[PDB]
Amino acid sequence: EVQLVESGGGLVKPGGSLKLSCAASGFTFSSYAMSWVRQSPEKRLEWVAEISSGGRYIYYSDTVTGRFTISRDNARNILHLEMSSLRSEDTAMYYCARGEVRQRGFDYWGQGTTLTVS
Amino acid sequence: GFVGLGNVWRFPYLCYKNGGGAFLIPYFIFLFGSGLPVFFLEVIIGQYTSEGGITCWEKICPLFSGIGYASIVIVSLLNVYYIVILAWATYYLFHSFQKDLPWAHCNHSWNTPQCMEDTLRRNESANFTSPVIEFWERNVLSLSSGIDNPGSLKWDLALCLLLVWLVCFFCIWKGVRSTGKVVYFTATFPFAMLLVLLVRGLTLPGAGEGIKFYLYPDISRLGDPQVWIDAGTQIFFSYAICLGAMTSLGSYNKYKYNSYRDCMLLGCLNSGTSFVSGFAIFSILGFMAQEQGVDIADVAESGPGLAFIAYPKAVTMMPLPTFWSILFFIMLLLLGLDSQFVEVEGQITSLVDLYPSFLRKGYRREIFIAILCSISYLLGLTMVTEGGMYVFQLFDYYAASGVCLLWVAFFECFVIAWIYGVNRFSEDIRDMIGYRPGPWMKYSWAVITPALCVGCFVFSLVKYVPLTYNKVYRYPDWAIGLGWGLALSSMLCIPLVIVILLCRTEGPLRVRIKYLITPR
Amino acid sequence: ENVLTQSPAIMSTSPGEKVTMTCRASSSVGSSYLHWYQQKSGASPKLWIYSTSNLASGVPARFSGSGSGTSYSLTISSVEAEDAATYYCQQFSGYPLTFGSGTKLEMK
Ligand SMILES: [Cl-]
Repeated sequence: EVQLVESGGGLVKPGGSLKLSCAASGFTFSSYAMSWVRQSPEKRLEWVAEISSGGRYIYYSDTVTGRFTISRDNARNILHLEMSSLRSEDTAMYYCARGEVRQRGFDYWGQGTTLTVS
Repeated sequence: GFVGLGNVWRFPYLCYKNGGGAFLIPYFIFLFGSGLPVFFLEVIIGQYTSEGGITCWEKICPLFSGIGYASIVIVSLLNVYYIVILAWATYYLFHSFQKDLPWAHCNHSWNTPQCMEDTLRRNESANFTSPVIEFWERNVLSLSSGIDNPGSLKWDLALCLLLVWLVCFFCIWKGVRSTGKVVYFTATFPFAMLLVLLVRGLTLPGAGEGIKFYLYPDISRLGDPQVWIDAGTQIFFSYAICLGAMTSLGSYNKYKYNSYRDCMLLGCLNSGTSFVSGFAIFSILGFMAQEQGVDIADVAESGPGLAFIAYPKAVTMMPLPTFWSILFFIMLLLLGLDSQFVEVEGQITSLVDLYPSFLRKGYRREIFIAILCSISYLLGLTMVTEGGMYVFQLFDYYAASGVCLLWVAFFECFVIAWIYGVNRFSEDIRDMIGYRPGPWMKYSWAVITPALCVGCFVFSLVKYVPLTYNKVYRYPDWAIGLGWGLALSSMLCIPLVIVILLCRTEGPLRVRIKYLITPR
Repeated sequence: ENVLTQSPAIMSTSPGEKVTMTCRASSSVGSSYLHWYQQKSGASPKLWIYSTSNLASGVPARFSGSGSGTSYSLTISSVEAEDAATYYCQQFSGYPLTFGSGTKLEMK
């Protein structure tokens, strides 16, 4: 059974850094592209970043195109999301979403970890 | 553009050469395990790397950049003998303007005293030869006794070859190709003509035995090495999928363009077209065997004249034969002219990509078209001689549809799967197509197509049988050597480039190998 | 970005009633790449309809999808109490992947 467990949720200062950690299980992590999707507190879903199956093709949203860093750990099945220059309008609810087939979408989502800006 | 002489001309005589029924089992085995995987493979390689030909194996394992040079050698030799096919079709088209077609009746100058018209042969019982074989072999071929007896350069075949090469010169870089007339013409006119010849052949009397010979296999024939390699290289021939043409096709595509459904549609349509043409021609051959009282496997040529025997013979047994002969040979010229425009455009494009600014665009590029067309003409003038069909059969078996095609397909699948990686390649495909390929494509590139190509390659050598033309003519050993030289000129483009690139790169062997198999 | 303007979020429909919701895209989606997700109250989103027509696993047959190119629609044949959630349409073809707005189905 596919289980995506997130971590690293906590309160950070503006302009700080945070390490998110989507620990996946139940499927081969090296064969599925993974994405981080955040949800604003007014309930607006926003795709943040996508990394490919081998970690070579990395895409970012226009909001976070120069200050977010998404990486995988294919040996132990953990997806990361490094952060820096974290501005005020980045408080959200961050999900890791498994989307490998572009025509199937994010078929498996993770559990909820909240990022708070104060 | 997946309809052509490789479907309506080559698959029928390769099926007839290999006993009919037993040809289809390696045909479908190579079509599913090998051919459509390599079709998707080169279309994806041409789409991923924005260029094509040689310099597309620069972001895919630069050590094995000799696959492009192998494709250039293959496309040059294919251009030569495929345009002499067009020369034969032009010779038949100019002979079609008569009311009575010359391959229909018996009283001419080229006919032997052993002639008899086809409908009269069943009344007389045995050393009696049909006028279609007689017209073919002693007016079109003007066939000699072997490749060691070239005879003389047959005139007006060289003029038909000059006509099709002038049409190629005046429509590739001195002109354009079909753009707006592709609807209702040159795209469905060959399919309409194949439909007409199919419904002619199936309604012929005695055509049930031809379909029985075409479909029901001979299991003892499957142990021949020639059947497997003929079927595999027929799949790789009609797809042109060791040629660089599909790699150049993928270069003129968008990055995130769905080229899986297009590839399987084109491949299944091409193989179905070959299957339908085989149904048509083998129904005609069953009718021919019924009429002449001879066996189905001995009624016509077991070589590349079967489309020039069975189809003209069915045109004779058709209402208003002259109109359908003119339309059929214009159809043959349209198919082969479109495919030759594609392949000569690909050869020219990849040759000026091989040497940028050594051939500047404009004045000196146009001179290069004339130079390459003249060289392919003088290499094509050894096929319009009296013993020119023997040279042609050597080319068709060896130059661009033999162990060279198996070698290039095996090396492409091996390089991708076991150096580039099926997982890395599937990541590229997922970034482009939208999904990574399934276990069929992955295990075909990893296992099935290398195993099939290597097994048929070694099986054609451990139980070696020499190449025979029309089941009776044994080739000389120098001719087998020349055909093997034609094959190895494509085959040795890969290890010579490997040795050259290892020589031109400094360091020890491991460092050179690591530098040349990591992509750029 | 390919901004997917979806139907207004606050829709209130009685149970058992055939409902529909639109998803207009600013660009043109290839209709095999637009998906629908059902996110419940306080829970994660899950894949609900993929390739604009097919049904994900665990999704009842009462859901259906239609549309192509620009306008895409999610249709429920009959609404039950387990269908009260927010639905996001999502193209997944163009590399700035965008979700739709809210479409929250509340009861009466
Ligand atoms: Cl074929």
